[PDB]
Amino acid sequence: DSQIQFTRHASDVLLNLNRLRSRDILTDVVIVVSREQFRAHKTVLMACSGLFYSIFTDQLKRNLSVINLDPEINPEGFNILLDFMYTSRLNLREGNIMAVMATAMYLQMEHVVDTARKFIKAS
Ligand SMILES: Nc1ncnc(Nc2ccccc2Cl)n1
Repeated sequence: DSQIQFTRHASDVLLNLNRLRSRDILTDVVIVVSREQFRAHKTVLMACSGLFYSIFTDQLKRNLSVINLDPEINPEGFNILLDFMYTSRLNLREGNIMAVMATAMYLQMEHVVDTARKFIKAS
């Protein structure tokens, strides 16, 4: 359209959302993955994950303050993906590819899943 495009604005917003998460400012949910807990903003979770979107869009579950993931989900793989959500940077390596891909499929993060497929292809 005719509007001025700020190419860095979305990245600046996300960096500031990550700063708010680092200070626990306005976080409203805890994700439990076995023995670990991770605080986050439900809006960011919904904007990144089909699983979280499907949970919180339902008015029955929108006010949930705790979500328990499947016990077969790897806490390290979840943390890598939560960091990705808030940075646009994905820590993919041969030592973690299968755990990250499993967690991305479970969380319904289609672009990360497509990227992990491309990673396996270029390995
Ligand atoms: N349409 C809409 N509006 C707000 N967030 C989302 N999230 C979403 C839904 C399903 C799949 C993946 C995501 Cl990131 N989608």
